[PDB]
Amino acid sequence: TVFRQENVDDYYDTGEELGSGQFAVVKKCREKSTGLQYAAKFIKKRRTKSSRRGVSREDIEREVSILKEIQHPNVITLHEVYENKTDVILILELVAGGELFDFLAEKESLTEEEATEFLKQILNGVYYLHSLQIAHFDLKPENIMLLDRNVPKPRIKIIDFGLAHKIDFGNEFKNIFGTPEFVAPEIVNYEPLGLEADMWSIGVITYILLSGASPFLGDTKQETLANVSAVNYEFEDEYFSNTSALAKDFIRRLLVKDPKKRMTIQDSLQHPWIKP
Ligand SMILES: CN1CCN(c2cc(-c3ccncc3)c(Cl)nn2)CC1
Repeated sequence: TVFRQENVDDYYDTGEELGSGQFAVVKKCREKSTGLQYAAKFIKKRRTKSSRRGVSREDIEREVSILKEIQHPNVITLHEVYENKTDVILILELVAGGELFDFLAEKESLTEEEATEFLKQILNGVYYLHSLQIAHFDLKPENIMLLDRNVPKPRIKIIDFGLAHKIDFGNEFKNIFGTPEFVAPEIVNYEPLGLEADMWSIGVITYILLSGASPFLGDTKQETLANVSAVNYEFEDEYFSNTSALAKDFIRRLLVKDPKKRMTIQDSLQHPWIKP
């Protein structure tokens, strides 16, 4: 598939940088014809078929295909796509309230109500994706963005579909691997992957939201991965002494090694800690 090859600077003005990644940079932009603002994500293309730098065209096309299908309050949307010889440029919805990660750093930890306010939205977004057989594969606080961080109950959107895949056969067996602290055991062990991997990540996010601590974090990436595979985590009393047993129950049913025994997104929405 081919994208718009006109110079993006002919249609948009760019501003402040909103994010920087291994092969991507995000800049705030404004469309000249409407005055509306967006987030422009510049993704570096591979220069040769046998290169490790840049993103393969197959990977870029997959991300765009997935982004073009989604429209939900809790997920980012795609406005337009441009490309030149160096980059593919995604013009995405602007989410200007910052990362959930940064919001958490400001509060240290959240009350159960504050945590479930965010979690309900994350679950709603993931329910939408899973309904479409889309696995995100990179859920973490840095990939959750608030629309406005200065309101009592912030609205959030899931971003960064760079690792997302359609799961048409129940599982996929590809080169997929995200951030060590949030990946499921099946990712660590290079086993077939499905929608269940996202549910594990949600369990990790929940633990962090309630305690301010990462459940499997080791001193090195390899130690973290080994901890994940062994399901080496516990609820430290210092952090969870006043956390309800039902919150712990929710987490416990997500941080399960066997994906077939882990709660599904539908199960999580009906769990007594979440169900209103
Ligand atoms: C893991 N990080 C990668 C770099 N980040 C980001 C942030 C954004 C974004 C989207 C909408 N509004 C503002 C920013 C985008 Cl589009 N890509 N990566 C932040 C998360």
